[PDB]
Amino acid sequence: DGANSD
Amino acid sequence: EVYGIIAMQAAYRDYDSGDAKQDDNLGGMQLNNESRIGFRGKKQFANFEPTFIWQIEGGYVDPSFGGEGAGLGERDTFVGFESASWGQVRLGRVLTPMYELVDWPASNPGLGDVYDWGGAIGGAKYQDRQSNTIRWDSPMYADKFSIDAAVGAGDKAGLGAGDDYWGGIAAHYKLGPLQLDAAYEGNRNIEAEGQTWENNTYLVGVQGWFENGISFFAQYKYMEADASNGVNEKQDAMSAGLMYTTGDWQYKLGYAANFDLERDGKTLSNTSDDVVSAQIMYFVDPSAVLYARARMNDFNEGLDGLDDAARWTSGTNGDYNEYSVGVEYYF
Amino acid sequence: EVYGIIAMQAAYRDYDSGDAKQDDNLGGMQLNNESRIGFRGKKQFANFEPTFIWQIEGGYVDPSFGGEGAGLGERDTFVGFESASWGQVRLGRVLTPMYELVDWPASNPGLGDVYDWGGAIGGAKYQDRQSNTIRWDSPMYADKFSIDAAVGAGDKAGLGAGDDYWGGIAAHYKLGPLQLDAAYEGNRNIEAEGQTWENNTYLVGVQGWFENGISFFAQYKYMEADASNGVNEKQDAMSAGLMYTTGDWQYKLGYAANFDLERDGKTLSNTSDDVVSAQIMYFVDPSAVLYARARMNDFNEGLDGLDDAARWTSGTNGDYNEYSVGVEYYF
Amino acid sequence: EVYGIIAMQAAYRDYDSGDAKQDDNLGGMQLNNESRIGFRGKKQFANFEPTFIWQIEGGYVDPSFGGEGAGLGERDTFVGFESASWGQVRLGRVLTPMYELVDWPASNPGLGDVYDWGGAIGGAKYQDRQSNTIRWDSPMYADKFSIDAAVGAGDKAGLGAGDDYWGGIAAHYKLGPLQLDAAYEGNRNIEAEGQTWENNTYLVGVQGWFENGISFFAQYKYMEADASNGVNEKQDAMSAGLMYTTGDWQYKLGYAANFDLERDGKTLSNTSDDVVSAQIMYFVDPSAVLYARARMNDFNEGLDGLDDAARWTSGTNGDYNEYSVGVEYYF
Amino acid sequence: EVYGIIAMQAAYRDYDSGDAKQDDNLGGMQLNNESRIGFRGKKQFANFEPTFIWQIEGGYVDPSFGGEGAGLGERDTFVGFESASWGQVRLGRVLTPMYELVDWPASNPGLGDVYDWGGAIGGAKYQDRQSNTIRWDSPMYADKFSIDAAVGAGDKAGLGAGDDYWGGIAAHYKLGPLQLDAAYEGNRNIEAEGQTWENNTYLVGVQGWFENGISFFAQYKYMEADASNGVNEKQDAMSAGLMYTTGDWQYKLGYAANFDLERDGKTLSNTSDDVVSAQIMYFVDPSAVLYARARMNDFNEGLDGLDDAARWTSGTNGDYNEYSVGVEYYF
Amino acid sequence: EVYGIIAMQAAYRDYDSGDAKQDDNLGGMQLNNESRIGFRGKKQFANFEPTFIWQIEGGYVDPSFGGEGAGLGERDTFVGFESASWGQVRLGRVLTPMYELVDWPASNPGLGDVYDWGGAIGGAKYQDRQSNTIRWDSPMYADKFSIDAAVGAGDKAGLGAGDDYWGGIAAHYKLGPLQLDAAYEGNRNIEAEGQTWENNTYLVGVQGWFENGISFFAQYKYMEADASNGVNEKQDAMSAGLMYTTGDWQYKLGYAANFDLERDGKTLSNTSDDVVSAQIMYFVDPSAVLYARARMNDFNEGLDGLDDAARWTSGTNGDYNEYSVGVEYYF
Amino acid sequence: EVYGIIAMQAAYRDYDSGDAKQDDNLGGMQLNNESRIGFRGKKQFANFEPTFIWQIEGGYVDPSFGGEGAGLGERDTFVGFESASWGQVRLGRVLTPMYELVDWPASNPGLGDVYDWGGAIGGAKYQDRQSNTIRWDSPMYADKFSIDAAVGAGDKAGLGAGDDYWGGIAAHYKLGPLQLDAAYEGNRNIEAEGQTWENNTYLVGVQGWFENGISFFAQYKYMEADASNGVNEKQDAMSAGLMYTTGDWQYKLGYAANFDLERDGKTLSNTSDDVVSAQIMYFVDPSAVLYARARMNDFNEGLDGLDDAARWTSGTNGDYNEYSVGVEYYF
Ligand code: NA
Ligand code: NA
Ligand code: NA
Ligand code: NA
Ligand code: NA
Ligand code: NA
Ligand code: NA
Ligand code: NA
Ligand code: NA
Ligand code: NA
Ligand code: NA
Ligand code: NA
Ligand code: NA
Ligand code: NA
Repeated sequence: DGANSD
Repeated sequence: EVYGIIAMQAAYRDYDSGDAKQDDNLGGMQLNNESRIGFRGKKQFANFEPTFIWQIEGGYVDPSFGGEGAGLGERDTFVGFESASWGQVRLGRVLTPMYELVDWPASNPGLGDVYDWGGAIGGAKYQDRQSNTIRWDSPMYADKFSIDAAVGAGDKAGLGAGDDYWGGIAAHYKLGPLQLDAAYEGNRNIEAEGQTWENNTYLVGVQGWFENGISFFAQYKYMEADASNGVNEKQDAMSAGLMYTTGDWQYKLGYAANFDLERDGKTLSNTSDDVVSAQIMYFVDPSAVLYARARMNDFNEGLDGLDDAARWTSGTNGDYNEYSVGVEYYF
Repeated sequence: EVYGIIAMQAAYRDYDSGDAKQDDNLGGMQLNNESRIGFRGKKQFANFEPTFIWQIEGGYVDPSFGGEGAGLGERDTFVGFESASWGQVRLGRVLTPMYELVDWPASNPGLGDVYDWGGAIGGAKYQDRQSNTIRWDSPMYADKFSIDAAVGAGDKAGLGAGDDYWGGIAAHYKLGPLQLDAAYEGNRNIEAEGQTWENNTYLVGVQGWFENGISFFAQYKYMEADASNGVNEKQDAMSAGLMYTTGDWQYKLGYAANFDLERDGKTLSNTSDDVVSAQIMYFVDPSAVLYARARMNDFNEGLDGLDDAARWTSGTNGDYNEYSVGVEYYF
Repeated sequence: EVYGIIAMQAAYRDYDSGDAKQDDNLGGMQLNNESRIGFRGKKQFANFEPTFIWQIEGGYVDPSFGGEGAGLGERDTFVGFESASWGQVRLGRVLTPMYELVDWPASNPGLGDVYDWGGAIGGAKYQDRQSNTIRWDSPMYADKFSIDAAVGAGDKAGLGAGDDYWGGIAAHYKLGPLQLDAAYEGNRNIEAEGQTWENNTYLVGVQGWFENGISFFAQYKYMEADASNGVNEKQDAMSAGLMYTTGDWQYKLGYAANFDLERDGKTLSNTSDDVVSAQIMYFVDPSAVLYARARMNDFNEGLDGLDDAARWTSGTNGDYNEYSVGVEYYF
Repeated sequence: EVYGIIAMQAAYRDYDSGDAKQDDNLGGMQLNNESRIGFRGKKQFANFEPTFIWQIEGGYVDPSFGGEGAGLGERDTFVGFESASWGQVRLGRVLTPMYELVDWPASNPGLGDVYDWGGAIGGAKYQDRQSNTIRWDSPMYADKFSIDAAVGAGDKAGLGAGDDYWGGIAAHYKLGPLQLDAAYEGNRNIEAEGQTWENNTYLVGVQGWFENGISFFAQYKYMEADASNGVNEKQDAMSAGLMYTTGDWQYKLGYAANFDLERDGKTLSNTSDDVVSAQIMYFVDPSAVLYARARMNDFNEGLDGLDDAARWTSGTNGDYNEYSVGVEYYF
Repeated sequence: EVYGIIAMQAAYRDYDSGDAKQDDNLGGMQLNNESRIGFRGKKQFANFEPTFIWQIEGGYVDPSFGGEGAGLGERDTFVGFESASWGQVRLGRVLTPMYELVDWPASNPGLGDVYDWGGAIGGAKYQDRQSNTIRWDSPMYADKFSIDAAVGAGDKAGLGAGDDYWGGIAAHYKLGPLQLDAAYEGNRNIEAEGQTWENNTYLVGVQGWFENGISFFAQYKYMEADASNGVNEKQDAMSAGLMYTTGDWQYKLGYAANFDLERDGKTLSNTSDDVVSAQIMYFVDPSAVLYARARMNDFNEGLDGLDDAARWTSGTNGDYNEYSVGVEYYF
Repeated sequence: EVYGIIAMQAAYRDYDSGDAKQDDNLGGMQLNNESRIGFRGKKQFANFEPTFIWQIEGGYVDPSFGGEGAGLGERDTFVGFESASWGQVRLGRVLTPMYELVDWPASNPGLGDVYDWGGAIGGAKYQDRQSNTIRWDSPMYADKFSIDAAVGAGDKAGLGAGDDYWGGIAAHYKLGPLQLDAAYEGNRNIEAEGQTWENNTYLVGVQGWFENGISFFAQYKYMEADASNGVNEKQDAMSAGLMYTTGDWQYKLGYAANFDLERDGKTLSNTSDDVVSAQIMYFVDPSAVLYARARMNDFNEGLDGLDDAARWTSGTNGDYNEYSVGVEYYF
């Protein structure tokens, strides 16, 4: 789970 | 107790970014090692009726596009108390009531680039796993219906660099073989793009598991956002999956999409994403699965934020296809 | 063996720094998750009488004002040998005999901003947890008095980026219900502000525990510092606490202050810090505590270093008060 | 299972780099704390005959020249399958078949500065423990002969920042008291020094253990490299060690050398390094060793790469000698 | 003597306010007749050295957006004394030292909506023409340097409905072809928005006239404001103009802007204004000019005061453009 | 009469397109032979007062990136009539009133890739040299002000494959050492990308020449376009150059940029280009110049048209820098 | 046989068109009398195995917004043949496979203004009831699945004023308590807006009735159209309803929407409709129902067709709400 934002 | 998920994925990605060298760099074969270790325990304090609970989960030990090594605490890490009557509260780093539904069932298989952290809206559509959080999970009242509720500090506030905060709520109703899902999250005081944002996201969804071997999920996601200069932004999304489970095999078809973003009532062209995904899974053991997966990501073409710079999205790196096999083992 | 300290503190910080935006950023509610996991063991080697000991302790998994995730090795992690007559020797990463007394009892409750890493003196007043260290802990001779002694490399030397080094010594003496403590630490070859410093810190203190339930500590700390261009710095500090433990409760009052810094004999005005703190602690279980705490930090008003630039202190960010509740559980 | 190696080395280095300050910074006493914790397991899947294996090993918790703390996943961390019939398959982060012989036996004692990551060739001589790797280790056929074979992505490809990749193979044959060894590695699409390289390394070596207590190893290494603008580099290296083990004692003499690099047929002056090393080891317990070690490193005096800038080597930081004692304990 | 300025402006305004009807009402063709008649005289009293001076100037006889008719006394109207040695003192209705520079040169051509009475700050940035004022004008000492200084009652105090008051000072220094300008004004006891304000405004500026016909001005305006409930406000502004005079023509390009308002350290988004303006002027006679002018005003989009209602600004009515020709005649 | 321009430019291009092979193909040393021969004449008809004029100009005889050889008529080729009273009328193939200003001075030196045919807008921002054209050139009324006016057939209409057409007008005003420039062009019935476009382009600019040897030009370009499916596009551009002329030498700095394109209110990210250019020119003879030139082009990253296919721009081939020396001789 | 539906609806409409009087005319209370009489028969011809069937149904005798009076033949009116083995063929005036699914279940309750004849697409999305139609209805093969297939002349062809025609097919599948619906229709040679169109509509849908009293339907509609001048249009719509039936009561919630129309790749802003509807129905008799219903229609804001004139939609007349009671009786 979680993201990869930037 | 020590626990883990041993999870390995061999993924080949074919990119179409408009830059040759970039296609060569981003694409190729990688190992995506999402294995993680955790420690957790309960404790009945002598002078407190609710039982003490705690967990420390590590991060992915070697994900794709990243270096090796994960620290303890990168994933769900918390303290809390739980009771039979009123459920459990958790303090620390947890999933948002909304995000848990965005991630499972709606981000599997490989729908996350579009539906999880994809999308073009400004501000913060929702959090995904936040530190500085208090979260309440009610029991399954009447073994039919449950509530998840949380408030927490924001990303910048957790560094002493801001005053963002957020609250969220989610509810589920069991109806025979169906599960109805509804969720909301509102983020406040978000500093980004030279503005201060407020976000409001809404989600409705259904899950079904049937004795005939068919199971499905579908979600509709509505995100609004408001900047401090009067600009309003809107984007909608959806995700659905269709599954046939026979014997030791699961056929799964997945589709997810973000639709055109609206800025101040004007539709922005080509700000949409969608992904189509197919997956064959083998229940190799009651505690493990093998799987093969192929997916197609079609991303937006880009958009400017409110600071006259490009706003990052999951499409910035370009459209791509991915073919993968993998293993997941739980202990 | 595996061991852990599960520690969560919900702390509200109210800043009054002279900038309302900065006050909003630094202040607010945060969760300070100081939970850590460690591994340790003993082992009797067949061909060596003194017993082998080792420990590897993890860092705080999610502190306030910081990101999530901590590695193994961030806290006390060492190898060493122990014998009944001559004590234990440890090589690796451990606290210096000086720091261990500044930390306990003198930094509790919430006095650390002033008495731990606070102060305006230049160079390196003392180390805290230090790698590349050898430390000897004497036994409690005659059940009356103990010695702690260590030498080690400095912060820069541990990267091959300096030749700093340090030594320290501390002693404890039991006199009925009182324990007298004295400590020294000298840091050498400290590169800062374009100079090369020598630090020498001296500490004496008393702790008492009485059968009537009152407990107290009091310490006086004296820091001298010498830059390589001839400047001399001196700063005095103090810390004291008074606590009453009755039944399942400990009421605690704490006060600590550093007094105005003296550079080349001139005391610099308004460079003093002090903190007052109140803490209610509840022994919720033999292995855990609950607590609520309030403290007021009034920091120094600023000073320049020897490069005519501002010198960082714990006051750089501004005065603040803190209200907090918390839990700590050991296993 | 949880397993660990508790490994501490106190090592003093006296450098001779041509700069007094540089000699001062890099030299001195340091602790090389290579302790590490790992998790490991097997599992018999219900619907797959070969046993599933996995391991997650943490990194060095506090090595010399580095800060404290290591994550889970930094060392051998993988999933895989094994069968008695065809050996073992491993996916993840493992040693390359070439590197495994370079490291053991040929890099011990303290020969690594020269024979492991030393050398002047351009590109990448071989990888040492690489993520995104699939590796087959065959069983020991006829209790005599084994094969190691692996392919994997390169350093830059593992970040989505390249298309580097590599393949390698190694073989061993046991012949009474001697074992003959051969290894190969080819690295491709290596982007460095403004060019793109192909590397090819070959290794042959012998190990011997005798009933009278003499043991030895000897290795010869040949590395070729070709840039995309036609430049060719070639370099020779060797490694040997001789040991007499009597009772609780192992005496070791070690030697390794790189010879002058040849670029476009031209031998480059002073591109050779060598190390001579002697080590005394004590088997203090079935699970631990104590050791004292001294070694002298004579490094190359410098060379420029194909961008007319200095090419980094293990000699860049200067020649140095090292005296060290240490302990390693396994559990 | 009787004197007048005969000044007529035909202006077409196109508003862009976000409301149709409002664009209809506020916009259109209008005649803005700023003609005014005045009387003034001097008198040398027999028993008093400084010469008595007095003036009574009428208001605009039919400005745009207003009805027709003006009283005698609406503009600069005063008594005073003047001497060659110490300058002149004026009691009555006069411009404040600060305002006079804001108006000229900094509000021409058509820069007034932004730089004259525009801006978002609370309280009262400055007075303009103020009754109940005493103002001293020093002579041009050494034909090089001059002072303007004034104190006066505030808008509410002049009706017996308050105790607001203010003081201000301005200076000019001639440096060859340049004139350096600085001005300050402080208003006190300003009752607005349920609070009591203090404003402090500062100004620096330069003017130049060059022998080839180039002239320019540029000013920087700094506005501070402090409410009695602890709120602090800050806004910066600027104005600049470029001029070429040859023969019977003057070309003028003008720009001015207010920047976003900063409240309690936090910047408010899009509380900035700016105006661009071009004007062509024909010197039709030594006593008159004809002129054509076009300008575009982009105003802030709105903001609330400290009573949570919209705070009126120069933008409240909406952005607009204006094209105008006009005539001015002096006698 | 015969006339010619003998023009040779030796130019090196270094490309950065994202593909090394393409970078190698497009880049390298080339000779750009822009020589052309022409014929022209006047003739006074016996029965027509205005003087008959005609010209036939050949194309570049060997431009870079093209094959050798050019025909008579590829450049300015026309008939027309002249009178001292009403100027000159030309029928045939001429530069459009706008393009003539785009090219000179605004495309020199080497700003043409950005400012001439660069840009992303759909349809046709303007024609450049256009056949099937009628163009009127007014005299310099009052030696101050002139008009250029033209109407003509479109690219497809001149092949009988469409009904595109265009009109354009430009005006120049002398203001001492300045020349004011305003131009407009409208193209209609333009078929592209499956749509039918209308373009409207506007330009304002100023050029100045000063007696001390400084000269400059500055231009601002505004292009809007409307497709038949209702899509509207808007893009801005600018170009400016600064020159110091001393003796036999002219120093030149040039800059031009296109800004991000606007489609239906959406800004398209990274569709802006810009170029900086430096040039030294030698007046080798009253009829010839030598020059050296260096320039850097930063192009847009691509965009799709309204047929969902890539829209060609001068950025299609990739960013590049250019170093060049050249000669031009007029006879 | 004589048969009838006696049906009266009392409906109050409140309009919001932006024009009073327009709101006043369209709004108010009306009676919508959809009562109708029909005659039917079966007949076994002596010399033809399939049974002859025929029907003649009259129209609504007095609908709202229309005059009184209906003839025989305005609704489903046909001759045909039926067989147990292959189903029935009908010639005459019938519902098209597709319209039947749009009308029932998807246009109830009061969803028709949006989902039936609503929509902005040009051409003819589908036919509804059409003359000159032959329609085949398959039997329910295996008590699971049925096929509907029909072809017919178009609206203009039935008056001898055109050559339009159409074909369509629909299929139904029983899956336990669910019915899956899929349908298609294509219209050809459709003359409108000065063009000749082809339309293609696709629909998928699901209906469910469950033993616990809940029933639901959901439909997805995708309409494409292509003009003879090459313009292409696309539009989406959907419809869903939720029903809980307990005893003599039915609660119904209905929602339908058409989404923004896409023309030649451009999204047309505000060309979407949606309606939400609630209905309470009382089963007043085995042959009759009473009902009360409320709905909200929010229609599109307008669009022009391909003749540059407004294209008529159900939104032309304005937004409105409707509150209504009604009765239906069958005999
Ligand atoms: Na990786
Ligand atoms: Na976050
Ligand atoms: Na829950
Ligand atoms: Na904060
Ligand atoms: Na001790
Ligand atoms: Na270290
Ligand atoms: Na590597
Ligand atoms: Na092996
Ligand atoms: Na790659
Ligand atoms: Na006033
Ligand atoms: Na004055
Ligand atoms: Na050529
Ligand atoms: Na053309
Ligand atoms: Na049917």
